[PDB]
Amino acid sequence: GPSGIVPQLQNIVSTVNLGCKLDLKTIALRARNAEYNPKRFAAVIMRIREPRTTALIFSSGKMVCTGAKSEEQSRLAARKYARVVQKLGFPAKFLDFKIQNMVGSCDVKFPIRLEGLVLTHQQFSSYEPELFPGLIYRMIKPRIVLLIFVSGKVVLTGAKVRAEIYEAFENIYPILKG
Amino acid sequence: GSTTTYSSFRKNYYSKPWSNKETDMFFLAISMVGTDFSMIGQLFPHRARIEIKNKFKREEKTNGWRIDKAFQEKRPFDFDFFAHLLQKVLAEEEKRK
Amino acid sequence: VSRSQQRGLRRVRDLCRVLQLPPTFEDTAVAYYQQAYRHSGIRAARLQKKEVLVGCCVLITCRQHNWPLTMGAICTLLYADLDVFSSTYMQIVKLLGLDVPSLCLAELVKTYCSSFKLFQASPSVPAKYVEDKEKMLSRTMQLVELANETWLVTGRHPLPVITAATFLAWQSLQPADRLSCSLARFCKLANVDLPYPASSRLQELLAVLLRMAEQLAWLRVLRLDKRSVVKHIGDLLQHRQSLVRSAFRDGTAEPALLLPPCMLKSPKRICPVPPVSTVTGDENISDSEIEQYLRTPQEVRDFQRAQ
Repeated sequence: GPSGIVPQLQNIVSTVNLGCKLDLKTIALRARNAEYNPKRFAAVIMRIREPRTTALIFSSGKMVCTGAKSEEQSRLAARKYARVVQKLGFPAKFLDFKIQNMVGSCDVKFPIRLEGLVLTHQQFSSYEPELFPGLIYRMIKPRIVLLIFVSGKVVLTGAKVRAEIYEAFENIYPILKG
Repeated sequence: GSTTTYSSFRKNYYSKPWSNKETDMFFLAISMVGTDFSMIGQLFPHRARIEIKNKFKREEKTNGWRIDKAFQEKRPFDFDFFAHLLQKVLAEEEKRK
Repeated sequence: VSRSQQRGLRRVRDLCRVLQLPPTFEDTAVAYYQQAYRHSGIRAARLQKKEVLVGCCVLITCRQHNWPLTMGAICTLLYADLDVFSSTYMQIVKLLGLDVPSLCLAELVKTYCSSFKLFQASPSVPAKYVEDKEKMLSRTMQLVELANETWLVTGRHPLPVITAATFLAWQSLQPADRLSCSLARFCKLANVDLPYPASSRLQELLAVLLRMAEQLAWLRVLRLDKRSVVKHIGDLLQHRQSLVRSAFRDGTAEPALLLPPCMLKSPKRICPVPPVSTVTGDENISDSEIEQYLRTPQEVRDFQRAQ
């Protein structure tokens, strides 16, 4: 039944509303871990060491948290950025936290004939070796995008919950095997 | 002309490899500035903002312990001292190499 | 009816005529451009994207008929960078929900190798370097099939594989007089640009042919190397299917292991797994934990002075 292979989560993208307008000039100047160039990009780029993540803080009070390895780590990191903003004098709240994207990876430990997969599963496969070495597999159930490499290494992305990464990998494994 | 011309990407923009002491100096910038890469990119005259950010993201992977130490080890930010020290480090080490 | 659509459809037809494509191709490519234009995101796109789109529609048409047109050929004709072409091509394939067949290797071998100027003598092509076009194409195709069977094609740009195979076919057809000529010298006289990965494909193909040579007792005894194996390529290709199967442990009936070169690179570290952590996102956040991310009044003054 199961492959015995568990995809490892490599990246989580989450969003949260701090529920108040923010002065990014103030945040940039008074935080240590902030980067702000409004002429280049309209948001503050903030980093914390644990969980090792990056946040994009917008003047609207909305925030994007990237880089966490678990949904719990993404929430703890998002709460820490919210606490940094609060200490900077803003009445920040922690509203509508939501995981938006999850990236997983694994190795099936056998080589994959991408040129063969693009023939049997043409309607889901996009294999362009003139642009990229991996086959782009757009699974419909669950709606996950997989990057399949000749080495057997697989990248899974577009998931909202952990189970969608696992479901897509369990679906692709027999297709890749035989 | 031909209909079989080789397809290669051309928008590649070159960055010089980081000298062991140019790296030591990069970690000095995380101690003085923190993680504001544009300001650090101003401390390095021949390094762009992206070059600082990619260096940070490489060091983050391979030598995580050094990124964490340079940030926890806060240091007075002296722009002038960094400029003179960087000009000398990039000169002296290049000479000894 | 749109002025930019009429201009685009005219450009689609002009590109097909310049490429000397069969008459049925123009209509299919025009239909894709019209379909593309029904999306508001394409209608409001920059004129540069509408220029690349002309190429995407013609390339998709060629791919569906196994006409071996490369993205590099289209980029040259459209004065487009490959990454500029990549974003429009990937977008329109997703947008129109199209199944795009792969580049047809057998057809690319024929078109690309016919461009090699080695079929007539000239001041730059001496008599001993002149080869029969059909003999050359047939051996190059066999070497491309070998590279494909031994995992040298998958995920790589197909053209450098054909360059390495065409060179090896050419050398093996007259080994005594052509073994001194390098890949770079060969592409220069044939008047074909040398793709950088072609040298790597060559070395991989020679390594594969050497493993095969170990499966023939009368070749195994000659202790062949990447130079001495060239005169036996004809012999090796005569029994390529059989020799590949025998030389490699990995293969089904329905020390050497047939694997892609990126699996045998053998790095000292393979996928350093993220550490297992099951920490809840509900744990207390102390004031000291947060305060380390804040600048002191002195740090604010020292930053302000530096700005």
